[PDB]
Amino acid sequence: ALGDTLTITLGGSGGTAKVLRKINQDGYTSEYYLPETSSSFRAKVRHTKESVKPNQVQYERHNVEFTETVYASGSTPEFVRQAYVVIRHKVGDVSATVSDLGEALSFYLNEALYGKLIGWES
Amino acid sequence: ALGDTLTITLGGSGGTAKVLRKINQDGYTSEYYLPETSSSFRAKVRHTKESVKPNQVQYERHNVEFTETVYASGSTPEFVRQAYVVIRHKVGDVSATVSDLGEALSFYLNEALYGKLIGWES
Amino acid sequence: ALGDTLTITLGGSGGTAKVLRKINQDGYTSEYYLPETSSSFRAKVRHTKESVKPNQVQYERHNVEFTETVYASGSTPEFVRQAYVVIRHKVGDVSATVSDLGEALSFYLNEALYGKLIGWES
Amino acid sequence: ALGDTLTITLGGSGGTAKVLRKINQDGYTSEYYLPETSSSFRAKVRHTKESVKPNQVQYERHNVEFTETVYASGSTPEFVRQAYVVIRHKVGDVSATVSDLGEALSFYLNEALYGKLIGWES
Amino acid sequence: MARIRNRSSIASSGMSTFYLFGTPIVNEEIIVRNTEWCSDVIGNPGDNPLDIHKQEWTIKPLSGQIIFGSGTYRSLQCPPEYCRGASLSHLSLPSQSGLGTTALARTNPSRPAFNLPAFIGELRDLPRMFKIAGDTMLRKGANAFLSYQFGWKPLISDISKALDFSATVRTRSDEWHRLYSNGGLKRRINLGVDIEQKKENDVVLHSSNGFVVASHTVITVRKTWATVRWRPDAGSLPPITKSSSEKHARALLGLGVGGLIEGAWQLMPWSWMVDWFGNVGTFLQASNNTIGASPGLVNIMTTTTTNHQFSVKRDLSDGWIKGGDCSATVTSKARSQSSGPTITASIPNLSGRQLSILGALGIQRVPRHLLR
Ligand SMILES: [Ca+2]
Ligand SMILES: [Ca+2]
Repeated sequence: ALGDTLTITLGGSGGTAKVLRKINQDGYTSEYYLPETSSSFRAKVRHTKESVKPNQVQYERHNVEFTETVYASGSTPEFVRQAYVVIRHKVGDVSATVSDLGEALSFYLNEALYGKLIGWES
Repeated sequence: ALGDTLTITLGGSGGTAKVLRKINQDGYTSEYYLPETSSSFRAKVRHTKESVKPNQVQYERHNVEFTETVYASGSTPEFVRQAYVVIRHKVGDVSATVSDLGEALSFYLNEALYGKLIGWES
Repeated sequence: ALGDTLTITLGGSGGTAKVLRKINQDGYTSEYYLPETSSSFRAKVRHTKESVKPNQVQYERHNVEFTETVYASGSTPEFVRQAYVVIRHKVGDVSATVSDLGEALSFYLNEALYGKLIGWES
Repeated sequence: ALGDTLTITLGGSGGTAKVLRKINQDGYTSEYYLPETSSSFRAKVRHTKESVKPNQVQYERHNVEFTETVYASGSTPEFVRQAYVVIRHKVGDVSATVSDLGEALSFYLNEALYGKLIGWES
Repeated sequence: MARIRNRSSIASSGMSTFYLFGTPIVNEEIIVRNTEWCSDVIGNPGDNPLDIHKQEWTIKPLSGQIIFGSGTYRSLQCPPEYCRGASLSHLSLPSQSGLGTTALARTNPSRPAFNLPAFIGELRDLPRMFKIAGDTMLRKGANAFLSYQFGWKPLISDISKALDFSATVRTRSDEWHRLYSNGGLKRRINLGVDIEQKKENDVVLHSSNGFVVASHTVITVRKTWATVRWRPDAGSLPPITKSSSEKHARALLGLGVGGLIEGAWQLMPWSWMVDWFGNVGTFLQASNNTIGASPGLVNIMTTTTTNHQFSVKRDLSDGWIKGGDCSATVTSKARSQSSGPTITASIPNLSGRQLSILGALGIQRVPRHLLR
């Protein structure tokens, strides 16, 4: 699963296509990396389940992160750009409506909404 | 290794095939997972050595484990099912005879035996 | 120099021939090695010059050495058979005379006389 | 890797060619030797670094020498004639200019200048 | 040079005789001929392909005898004649494809590196800072820079930290230069194991002095792995200056403030420090805390073995015939070479504590114009 490389098209559909390489794997976690002359691309996948409690609900959290960092130039130091998403639900929940909610969240976010969001427009 | 997917055919060779997917691998330890609407299927394989004793023969161990969980419904709480095998034999002894043992056992067990065995018979 | 390969013919003319080759050289010394199932061969060549003293003639010594080791088998432990000859003469003397003396030594020693020396008679 | 033999032409390009033979090789050092009736010829080549002085840029030093030993005859004891050259420059210098220096020294030395030098004329 | 070599060993031999009229009419001989032949290349320092074909036997000889009128026949301690052919081969297995590309892709050691601090740009300028500060303080006493909470002790602390950083970078450079040797960095991967078993029936084991039939079973095993060596590209290495001046500088610093007040300070090795700091600064800024690398050739080794074991079937043999169990083994090995498209990788040089030594050196709180 997850192949030996993770494809990413920065800029949405129709953008420049990069291909990160599988570089590490442990305990349901895996990570992809690729070096570039002025920057680098980082992508990791993690899973986790919380411990059992006497009288509570057992939940599971997924996480996916993309990270992008550019090397220093002149006096300007290095800086990194990243964005990650998580999903949380009970152990035995129905998968399909969870997928529906995920589709909702993905569809809501678009380039226009990102532009509005970065402008601190609450 | 043997692959990334394992087939479980409930009811023997009757049918009802299930295909788990590889999720992890840590030091000769492998486990596969598959979620379902009302159940979860998980398998595990392990190999190991006993503690070294100054003047006793060393022993091989193989473990193959099947488990199943049924999600709580109505007032019925969580509960599990599983069935697993263990094989033990010395280091370096003839593999084919050890294969014949164990597979003799596997041939012995069949539906009628489980029907009798579950009835606390001995 | 002496060539990369050294040939030894056990049994003299018309005998069994073995071949050696360079392995290392240092300090005017060179030696060779050959492996064999039940034994092995060593060839060494060395040169040396005696230390300088105020008032007496200085000398210089040349040495060559053959030896074979028979790997221990069963009760019989390891053992060796070796033979070496050395030539000592002053720094400035004529070469032809030393060569003649060496040729005399070589011609004197033959198979029957080797047997007689193994006979212990002086 | 100069070759198994080295040629010494006494008296410049005139003639009287002597051929030296390789003897010893160790630690970036080489030396050649040839005996004769009344004299012996020998050459040596060496390479090394200096001992660093804590405010000093590293150098490398190159030298080669010729030696001539004349055996004692009559009442006159033995003596020796030698003549050698050395070159010194920093580590990692341009080889072109360092080499260029040295051919000037070779061109300067000749019959007449050697005649002057042997006369204690500064 | 490529050579082909053939070699053999005797596995077993035995005797079988037939009597008639009280005479040994036929007393033919039987031989088992352990065989192997190899190919290899010598005289070239570079790694070369090689392969091996190898076979052995293991036989338990027959026994017994039978008697007739004035004649008999016997095969006591006689290995079966079936071994005279000894032709065996490995079982078919799934084919591998593109192993070299996958090995090259998975094996790449490039990974992100520690971020370069800002003062690395000013790294080249440290020596004159210290020299000018010490000179001005000596000329006008210690009262200088009391407005900045600065003095002799902070200066010595900062220079000591700089020497520590210099030695650490020196040792790391020494290690990199050692690594360039001995073929570079080597890595290994595993490419799976294939196991297969089959059954065979009705193998005739002997065709004289009666007949013998035996069962047959076969086992097949295959392994596959690959290795590559990653070596730094020539010229990308860091400076490799040796260092004994730092020992002297540390010795001077031990004299204390009183010593430096005396003529001791004029003994500092300013020129070496300037040269090496400039070299290391220009190198670090040239690269990004990384050394480049390129891959050598990619090799794959695939050993294959099989076992051929038999059990005597007694239902098609003369009653006097006893035993005859035997087994055989066939092994092959191979070494082959491949190469792929050009690739370059980056490996971190120094991390964390290496670069954090002098990130807060105290002299930075003085304005530059006083020094500059
Ligand atoms: Ca002349
Ligand atoms: Ca020139």
